[PDB]
Amino acid sequence: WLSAASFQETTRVLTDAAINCRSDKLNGLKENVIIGKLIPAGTGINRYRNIAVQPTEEARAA
Amino acid sequence: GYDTPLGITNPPIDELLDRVSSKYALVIYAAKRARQINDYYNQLGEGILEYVGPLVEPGLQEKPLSIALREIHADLLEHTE
Amino acid sequence: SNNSVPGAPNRVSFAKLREPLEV
Amino acid sequence: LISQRPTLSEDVLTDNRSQFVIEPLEPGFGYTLGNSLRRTLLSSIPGAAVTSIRIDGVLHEFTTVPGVKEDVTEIILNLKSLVVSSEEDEPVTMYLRKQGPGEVTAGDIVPPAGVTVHNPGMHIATLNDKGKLEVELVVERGRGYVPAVQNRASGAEIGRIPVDSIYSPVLKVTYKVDATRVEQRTDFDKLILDVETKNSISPRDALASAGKTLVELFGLARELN
Amino acid sequence: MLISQRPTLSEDVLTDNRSQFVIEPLEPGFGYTLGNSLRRTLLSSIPGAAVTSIRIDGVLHEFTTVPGVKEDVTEIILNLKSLVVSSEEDEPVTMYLRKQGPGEVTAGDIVPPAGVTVHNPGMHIATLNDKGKLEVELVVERGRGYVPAVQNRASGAEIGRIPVDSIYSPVLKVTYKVDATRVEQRTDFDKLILDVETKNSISPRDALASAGKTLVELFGLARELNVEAEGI
Amino acid sequence: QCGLPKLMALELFKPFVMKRLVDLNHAQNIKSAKRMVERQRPQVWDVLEEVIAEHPVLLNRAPTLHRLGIQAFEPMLVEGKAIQLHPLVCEAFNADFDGDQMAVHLPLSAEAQAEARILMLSSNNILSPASGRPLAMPRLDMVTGLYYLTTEVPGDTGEYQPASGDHPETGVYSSPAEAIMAADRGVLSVRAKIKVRLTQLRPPVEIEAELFGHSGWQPGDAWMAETTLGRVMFNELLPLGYPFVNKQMHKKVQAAIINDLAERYPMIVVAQTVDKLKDAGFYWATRSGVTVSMADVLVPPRKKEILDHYEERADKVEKQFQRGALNHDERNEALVEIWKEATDEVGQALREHYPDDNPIITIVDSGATGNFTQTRTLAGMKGLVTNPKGEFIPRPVKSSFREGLTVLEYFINTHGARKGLADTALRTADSGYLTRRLVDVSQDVIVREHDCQTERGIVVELAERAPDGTLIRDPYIETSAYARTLGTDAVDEAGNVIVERGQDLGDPEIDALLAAGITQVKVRSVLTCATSTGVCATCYGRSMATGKLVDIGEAVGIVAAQSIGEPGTQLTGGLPRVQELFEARVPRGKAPIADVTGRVRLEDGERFYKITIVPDDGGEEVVYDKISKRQRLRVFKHEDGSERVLSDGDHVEVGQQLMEGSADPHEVLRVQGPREVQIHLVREVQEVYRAQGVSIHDKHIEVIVRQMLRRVTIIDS
Amino acid sequence: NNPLSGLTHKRRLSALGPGGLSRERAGLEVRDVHPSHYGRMCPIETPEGPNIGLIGSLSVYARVNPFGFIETPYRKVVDGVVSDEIVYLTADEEDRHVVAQANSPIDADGRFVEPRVLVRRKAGEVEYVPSSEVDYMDVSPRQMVSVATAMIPFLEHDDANRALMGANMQRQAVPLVRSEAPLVGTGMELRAAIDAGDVVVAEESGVIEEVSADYITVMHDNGTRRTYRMRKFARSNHGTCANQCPIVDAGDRVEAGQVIADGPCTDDGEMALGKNLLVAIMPWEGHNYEDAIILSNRLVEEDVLTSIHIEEHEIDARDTKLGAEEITRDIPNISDEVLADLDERGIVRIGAEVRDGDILVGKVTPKGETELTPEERLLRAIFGEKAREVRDTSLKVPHGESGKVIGIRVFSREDEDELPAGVNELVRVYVAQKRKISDGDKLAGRHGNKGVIGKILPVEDMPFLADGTPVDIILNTHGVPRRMNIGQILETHLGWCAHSGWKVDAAKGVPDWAARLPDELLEAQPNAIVSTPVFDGAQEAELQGLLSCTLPNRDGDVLVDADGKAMLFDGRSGEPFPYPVTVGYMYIMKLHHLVDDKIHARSTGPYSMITQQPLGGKAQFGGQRFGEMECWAMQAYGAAYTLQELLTIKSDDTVGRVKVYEAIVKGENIPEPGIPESFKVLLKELQ
Ligand SMILES: [Zn+2]
Repeated sequence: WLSAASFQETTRVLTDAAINCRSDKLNGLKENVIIGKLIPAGTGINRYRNIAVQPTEEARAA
Repeated sequence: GYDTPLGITNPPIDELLDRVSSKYALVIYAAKRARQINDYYNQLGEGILEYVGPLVEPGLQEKPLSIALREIHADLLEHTE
Repeated sequence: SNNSVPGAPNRVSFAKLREPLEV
Repeated sequence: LISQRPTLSEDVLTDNRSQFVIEPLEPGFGYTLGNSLRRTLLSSIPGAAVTSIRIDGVLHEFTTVPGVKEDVTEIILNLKSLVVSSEEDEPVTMYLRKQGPGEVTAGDIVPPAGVTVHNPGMHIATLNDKGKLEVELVVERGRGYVPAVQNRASGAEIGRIPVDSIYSPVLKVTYKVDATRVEQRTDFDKLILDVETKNSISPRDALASAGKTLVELFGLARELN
Repeated sequence: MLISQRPTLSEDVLTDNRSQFVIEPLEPGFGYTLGNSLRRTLLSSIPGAAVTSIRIDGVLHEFTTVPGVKEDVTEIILNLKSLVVSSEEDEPVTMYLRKQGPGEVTAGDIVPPAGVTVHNPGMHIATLNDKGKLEVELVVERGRGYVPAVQNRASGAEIGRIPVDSIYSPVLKVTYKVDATRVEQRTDFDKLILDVETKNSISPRDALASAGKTLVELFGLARELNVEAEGI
Repeated sequence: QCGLPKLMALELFKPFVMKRLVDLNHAQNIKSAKRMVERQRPQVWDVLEEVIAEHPVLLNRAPTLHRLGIQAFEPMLVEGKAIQLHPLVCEAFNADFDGDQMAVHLPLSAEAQAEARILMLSSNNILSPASGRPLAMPRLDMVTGLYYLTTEVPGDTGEYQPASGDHPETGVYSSPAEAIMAADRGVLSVRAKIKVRLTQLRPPVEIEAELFGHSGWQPGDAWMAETTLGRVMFNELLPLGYPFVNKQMHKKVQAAIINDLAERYPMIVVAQTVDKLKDAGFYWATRSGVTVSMADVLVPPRKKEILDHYEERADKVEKQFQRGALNHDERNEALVEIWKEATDEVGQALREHYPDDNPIITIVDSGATGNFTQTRTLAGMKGLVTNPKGEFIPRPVKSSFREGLTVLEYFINTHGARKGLADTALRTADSGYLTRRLVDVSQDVIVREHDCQTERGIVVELAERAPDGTLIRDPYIETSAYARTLGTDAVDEAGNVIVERGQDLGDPEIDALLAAGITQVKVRSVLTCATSTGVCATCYGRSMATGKLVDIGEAVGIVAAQSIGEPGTQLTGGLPRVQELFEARVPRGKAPIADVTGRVRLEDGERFYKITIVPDDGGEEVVYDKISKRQRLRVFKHEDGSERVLSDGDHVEVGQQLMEGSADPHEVLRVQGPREVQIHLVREVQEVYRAQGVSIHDKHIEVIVRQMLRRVTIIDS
Repeated sequence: NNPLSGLTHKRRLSALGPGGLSRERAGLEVRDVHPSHYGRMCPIETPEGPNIGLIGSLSVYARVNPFGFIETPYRKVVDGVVSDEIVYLTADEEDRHVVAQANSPIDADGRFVEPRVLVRRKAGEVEYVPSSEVDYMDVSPRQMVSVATAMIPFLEHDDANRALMGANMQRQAVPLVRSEAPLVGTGMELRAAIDAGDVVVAEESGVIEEVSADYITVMHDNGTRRTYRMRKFARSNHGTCANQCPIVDAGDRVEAGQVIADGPCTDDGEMALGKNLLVAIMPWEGHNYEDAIILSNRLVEEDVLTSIHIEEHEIDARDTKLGAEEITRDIPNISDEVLADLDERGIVRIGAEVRDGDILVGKVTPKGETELTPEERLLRAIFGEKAREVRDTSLKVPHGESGKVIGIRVFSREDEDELPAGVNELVRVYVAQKRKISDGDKLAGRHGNKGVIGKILPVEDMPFLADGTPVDIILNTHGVPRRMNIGQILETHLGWCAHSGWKVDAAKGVPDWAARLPDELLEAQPNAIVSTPVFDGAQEAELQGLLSCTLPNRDGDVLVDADGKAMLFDGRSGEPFPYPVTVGYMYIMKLHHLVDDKIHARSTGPYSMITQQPLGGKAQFGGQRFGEMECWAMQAYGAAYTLQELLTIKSDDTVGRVKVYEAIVKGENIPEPGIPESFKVLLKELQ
């Protein structure tokens, strides 16, 4: 309902949102842009996001 | 088989995409390692458990992103997807 | 000559049609 | 087809214009020589110009002087036409006082020892009965074109009015070549350099300054590594 | 005028007979003034020697094919034109090239008269057919730059002698571009880049130094007019 | 690289400069370091150079139509107060230099700079994500400059002469360096046909085989070529080892090279190669003599004779209207075809009268800019102009802009010129509105899987077989066949398979099936991709911008939406037709369809039209009622004659278009199935963009249709 | 902006406003050209933005009757006989007759040469008609165009698209320091300048008694004296320099209605919207790539395109809750060096050059003790500075401004000056900048050919003619045939003929191309002024003939051939350009779209109090708006972190933006973005 209320017919969507008492799972490009989360696309999906990088065992003296 | 890459085009974007799975994966690999190198320069004078320092010889006043991008080209790092 | 009414510089016009009414 | 050392001989047209012929040159060489001289002439010939001025009754360019027909801005634009040469190579001050009626010309300036005005008949301002003009003019010596030096960068206070400085004494330089393309053992290009100055220096003096410029400069390829 | 200091010349050696030179930093915009002048001085004002005309035995009115060799007439002229040579004699010098039997001709199989030197003895010239024989006379002269064969039409005798293009100049290819560099706060001070490829007659170093002397002498004619001041 | 003014970078990198001013001890504390930047103390300009080193910035020009509307560059401190933009990215931004402004955004975090360094860098985005064809290529002055030296001029000086008489062959040079020395002296022309022994360029694959063949040509091996000196200089620009091309460098020719360079050669080579073409094109455009003068605007020689013949025909149609033999509505249509035919005869009189040295022709015919219709309006005649109604005025503007329109000619011309600018503002609003509707409907369509393993696909018309025997390439290969991936092995008449399943259809791999005789392939499509939410990469196909398989996580839905909405600025059918399809409207055409396959029962009258169909198997007759104002589509009857106007007795199939127009996409679904209605919408939208000179891959159109059939209704709970 | 801009604005005809129509209630039918607009409203001059067609300019000869309709004059034709009797007709009155086109062939007595002539009829019909049917005819060919539209020479050769831009950009010209009348004219430049009212015309005939840069005194014949004061360096409504200058000298007999002094964009009484520049039509190393413009540095060295600009800055001292704002030189914690350019009152002194950030007016406001930061109260104790209960609120120069302070105006309640209630002092400071032509400044011509300055080469680098004179401006060839504006090419030809002069061969009669030309045109001196009236004027037959007989230079050589081209030399290498290039003089104008105003950048700064997002516009030191379309480009790239960074820490993250600034000055890494404050407001609004 958050991705719809920012598209068209803001009042018509917000009215039906509170009547049906809809809950929005914040998982979407347009939704994460509003709340400030990383968009689930590109470098924002959990596959590339949660990645640990460690150096190889070889290293110089200092 | 190309002219010497100058500036931000070095290391070449083609050889960098060989040690990685996708364009989006290389961004995270370089960025998170650049955070390690940057914390090493800010925790070199104070504190232990400082992040691992630069693996290649860095240039004078070289940016931590450029340092991390060369060592990825030099196969001096690992990964965990 | 062009606009010989106020005493302006002499600008020469390629005019083939006369002007019956001034601006 | 072997070498004969080229010769340069000067031809005079007027007191501030002279033609210079250089021959013999290798084929295709004439155009590049005339340009390297022209580019050095139009740019790096030393000369003297007015750096700043100072009018008593004014504090900036955008005002008028009582009795004079031109505003200070139009007066300064007329002073950009001034041609002058200085021997001092250091800041020196010219002066100008004139009471109306009458016209103030470039000859009405009293130059100090070393510097001299080369077109005393230039119009500067027109003064009526009530018009009084008193101007100081600082003249330095440089080369090329330098814009007006800011009052924040210099130590000059409010009264001083900086002006753009046009130090080049050459006015117009061109060239033409005559190629001997007769299919034979002998081909050569003859360069004809045309130099026009602004009565500050003679044309041959300017070409001599460009000559010592390029003789010194090309001497960088002769030194080994 | 005013002082303009610190212009230096550096050299990077790509090959033994091709180097890159950088004149940095120059004032804006002197990089273009002495840019095209340094190139034209190299390409057209260095004394060198090359073949002026040749004469092939067995070739009189045809010039289409030479019997006994695989290469035709014009293919012989090309690799002969690229023959590098130097001479201590100003006047023209005739050389002869002769070899019989099946095999291969080289620029080492030539016999050079005293004063001239062939610097590429391993250069291929012609392939000799079975029981093949080739006699050819070469004319070498001094000169500068590049002169067409049409001007050598009088140098050939009326007996199957053909004139050729003479690549007198020791340098082969010179290109130049100008970049920008910052000496203090100005960012338009010019950096000149010279890429000179030369024959093995002389190195790129001496070729550039040769062009500098002839140019200082050239602009010295203007300098002798008054010897007025100018900032170094 | 892009150049931003020094005063811009100092404020943009202000906190970074304040950090370094206190490190190098130019400032005591960070508090005074801020006052130094605000006061612009001379130490900051040396410090500012160290800061912006390899720190990318983002350039943006509104309207940000597609994703290349924002690109990352490496900043270089330049004087002045203007931003210096590269001439090759001008096509992506749609930016001319008549007063445009761009915005600069400075990424701060390590992730943001990495995204700008790798994902958004200009050199990594040479190809259009919409079509896969290059955008950063020689376009205006550059293509004209390259078109110059790659031109073969016959009588040009220094040309080759065959050996005749006492002199041997004239015009054969040992080295390209010698031909340079010849052109320097003034003997050889850069555009003259000569013979040059080349040593550092690979000969064409045609002639490389006969000379070497067994082993590839080697840098150092020699060979002869019959080109011009300029054509040799052009091939030196493209990388070493590339086959020599002895063609004339039109824009189409240069585009085919760079497209082939993007497929085979790596990215960094393509970036450096096109920079070489840029510098070379500008150099020779300066010396190509391209100039516009009044003498170069030649007028048709028979200008008076041509129009008087049509003034005669117009006077006879005007006299045929005086006696009432022609309807007033027909007189306009009759005179229009008289002057439409007249403007063609005047335009033809210009092409043959104009030489090819004329710069006005050289600009258009090189692919630089402009149409010949512009040149015809410039030198020949303006032609028929439109009044604010829409139809063409029965009187044309006979004068040319070189001649000078009359007072009444000029006044009637502005009628169409102003309304042309008037609706362009409105037509962009409906375009952008349609664009943002396409964005929201496909915003969350992401590549989440590598392969959904479904063997389902769709049949693509690879080529068409002519009746004579030869096969003609389908015009739809570029948008519907290339960059696809197979879902079924291609089998020719032999048992051997030419291309395996799951192989990206490259350029030679289409010729492999083309020369094999097979004319149909079954390819994986985003329509058939069975995935819970997003789509798998294998069914999507090759990313047009990346030139490889689409990575997992790329928001392909937003790319598809931007790829369709960017060319929407140029429409008339038209733009409202595209909205009729994406909104699933009951169309204006409302064309009928064949609900059941069988026999046609044409019962036509003049009061109305009613047509029945006897079902080919069982069933009962299905009756329709249509207005006589339509006409039947020439249906490809079973007779194999495509122009078979639907009369009674024809054998039409199920879901066959009856009369012309636009069949209701709602009714196409309830006849042939969801698989077929998706194919209809794709190539129906594709016809609107194809009929305008816009090539959008069917890939992007299909991504939107997938979101239209994701939902089903409930009949019984 | 310029006198033409002021004259056009008064003759504007707007459809918007009360009683008219709303912009949202205006279809494509109200805006396009109507056949009744002939000779009444211009079909060319109208903005190309969202107000196209809704705003027009009254035609030249048009007027308004006491009813409200627009009348246009016509010459009444009795019976195929042109009469000098002129009558004004309304729109519906014009339809009840038929009028002949202005350029009709007419006998010296008045009879039409052809029986059938092009004639306009009701409902916009054009057709031939008998000579005994013509009731009226047009007064002048330019009867349909506006004043600014009539100022475009060779307008009949330019398409309406670029012609619209040509007239609209003429109003955008900037008054230069000195002004040059154009070599190629239309005749309108004189009446457009005088009627605009920015010059100084003599009311009564007389002689010049005393002339100064300040005022002109005229001694009339009867004996009375009238003195006209000159408007010197006055700021216009748009920051342009309105500066008048006398033309007459001491003791000059001047007639009535004659221009004794001209103002901005005026030369000897003619609209001087630009300068005559030596133009070469050729691509040049890519620096003029699609509509870019290359300039010779001569225009910088000689102040050819240099213009004066004046800004107005203002600040007041009010009565506050804790005291009264006072304008004083004493400012807390400021060195004597910053205040060195101030007088004893705290005001900058006349003539002092001021950069951005310099203090103009030193004003301090008393701040309460209960309004102090914990760090600020400790910082006040560790410096021992008591009695500093006032803070700095001085008027400082905005970013991007710099110039000489030319005037100060002070208003004080103490000195009987009526200020709004609550104000004690008001100061206005006038700063003037001398703006030379810079890289990126937008130039343009009269044919809708616009472009920004792409490169200013040294004079030696510019392609120069045979006699060494370098060209001034290098216009790209590629941007000429597309726009259909050959008028610039035709002006370039006639512009060179005006610069050089001509002499037609008089021997063996007058040649066949100059038979139509007036006798005054057969000979011309260098730098001669000419008029090409709209829809009349020079034809291409006469123009081609003038290029053949161009006068030679001082050396006796003809530089430009008969085609209109000339051989140029590459000033960078010296080799001549391989082909001739069209070279002439074109009138170029400096438009009020200068980079000195259009450059802007921001690290941090003020934020809108409600939404906590950065401000907008350059005047408020605001940042750029990363709009909705721009976010789609980020997602299409997959640049997630760049998108999160833009919408959080770089915008409306209240704590994130501060922690980012600290992380930069500390050398630390960029922290993790928080929650946008604008989203917090959204929820509090939904509640
Ligand atoms: Zn799939």
